[PDB]
Amino acid sequence: KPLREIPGSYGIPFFQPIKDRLEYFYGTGGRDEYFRSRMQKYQSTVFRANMPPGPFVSSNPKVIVLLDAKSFPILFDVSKVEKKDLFTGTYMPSTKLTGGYRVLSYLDPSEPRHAQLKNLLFFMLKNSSNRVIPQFETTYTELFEGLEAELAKNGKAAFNDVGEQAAFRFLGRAYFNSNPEETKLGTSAPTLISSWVLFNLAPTLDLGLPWFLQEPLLHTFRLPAFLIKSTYNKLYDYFQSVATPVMEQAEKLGVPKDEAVHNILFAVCFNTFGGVKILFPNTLKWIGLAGENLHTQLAEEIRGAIKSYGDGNVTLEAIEQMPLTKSVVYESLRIEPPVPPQYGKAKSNFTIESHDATFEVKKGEMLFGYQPFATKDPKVFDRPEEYVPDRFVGDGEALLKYVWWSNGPETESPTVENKQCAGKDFVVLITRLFVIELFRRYDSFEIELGESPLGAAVTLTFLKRAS
Ligand code: HEM
Repeated sequence: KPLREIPGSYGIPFFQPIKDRLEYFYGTGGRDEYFRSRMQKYQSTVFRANMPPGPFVSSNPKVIVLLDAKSFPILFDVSKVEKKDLFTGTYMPSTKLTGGYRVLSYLDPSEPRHAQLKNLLFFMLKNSSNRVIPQFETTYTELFEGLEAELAKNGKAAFNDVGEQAAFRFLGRAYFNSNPEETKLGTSAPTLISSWVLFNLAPTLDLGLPWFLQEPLLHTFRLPAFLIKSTYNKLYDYFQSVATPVMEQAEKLGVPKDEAVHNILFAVCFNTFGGVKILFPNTLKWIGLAGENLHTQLAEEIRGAIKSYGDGNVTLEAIEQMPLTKSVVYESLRIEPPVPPQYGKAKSNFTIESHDATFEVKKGEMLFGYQPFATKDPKVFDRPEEYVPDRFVGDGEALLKYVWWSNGPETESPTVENKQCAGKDFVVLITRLFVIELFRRYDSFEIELGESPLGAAVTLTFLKRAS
């Protein structure tokens, strides 16, 4: 792995980053092709490039792109990369969109608030551990029934929307033992959230609209924050009134209730809901396309495990007896990371290596990793583009080191020192719970795919119940 200069060019200072983003958003093949073509052009998995949003929302679009399993890990090393205000890349949404505060996700570990706020969330998680499984069953059973009816009535049932409502209803129940639907919020939370998220991420979001529409009004200037305050406040009122026990733990940690509510709202709506809104449909899709053989093997493992080690109910002890289910969730997180982009700013001069070279990174340079390419490295995973259910079973566990959906090796856990997802254990558990409730109720099912900015819109067409 001989030392080499990083290939790639940032081009003319204002012209290039705009041209590059047009390619990124409208070029044939999408952002995937954007990265694959440069890879081919430079015969390298590491190269220089501009990234959106460009020219007005961002004052520095320059980055070093990482696409292989060997160089990517640098993004985890907080001793070498700073993780300040780069949660969303080369720009940061306005803090007016977050109560005037810089919430946890944007804080570098060297910031006192990072440890405080993260500990606050660890509290919120731990403090709900006994509601997770019970509330999940209740919430998702509701969802499934609803889907069965809709299906029985129209032959087809869209999953996304109603799944989002379930996700949010589930979170209020688990996190705060509250049903958001039994409040002013009704079933509109998924809509209020998406709306608020649009304002934050518009600069880098592809809504599938014509460039002559997206460029002038989504990709050049930040959207006026005052327009979304009405919406934001509705969410704020909910959390402020139902997160009392967490808000108090905050003050004990040294954080005012105000700043607590804003951070809580963010973690639940942005971090959690945002990730689940994507993770679940994707998991449902991969499973659905796996075939009947897998459906039977899963239904079989899960039911037997529940009955033999759960005594009729779902319990941690039982989940531990479902090796295929565990692998199935891990494969879904590997093949299609819910949140693909991770950034890191070099705190000093150091070197990194890809599979065939070494590169010098100079202090201040922005490192960027497109996870989907990194976790599909053929030199790590055989048949990387295929969904292999038992990939992580038995000896497969030796690879968990490479599943990076949480912005860290799956084998590691979030700490106040690192920037790994604070709810890592929670999402893996609730995802396993999703698969579980799915195969207790059904033996098999079929789906059809649509198109959207979430990747794939899933629609259920058949539901063979257990009975
Ligand atoms: C499947 C759903 C989820 C996915 C895919 C996901 C993904 C991620 C990723 C990729 C990061 C790293 C961002 C970066 O610095 O570049 C992150 C950070 C974080 N996530 Fe999640 N997350 C999920 C659910 C949750 C949940 C449910 C919580 C709630 C407690 C949570 C809390 C956090 C926090 C607090 C951070 C920042 C931690 C820090 O500042 O060190 N996440 N998440």
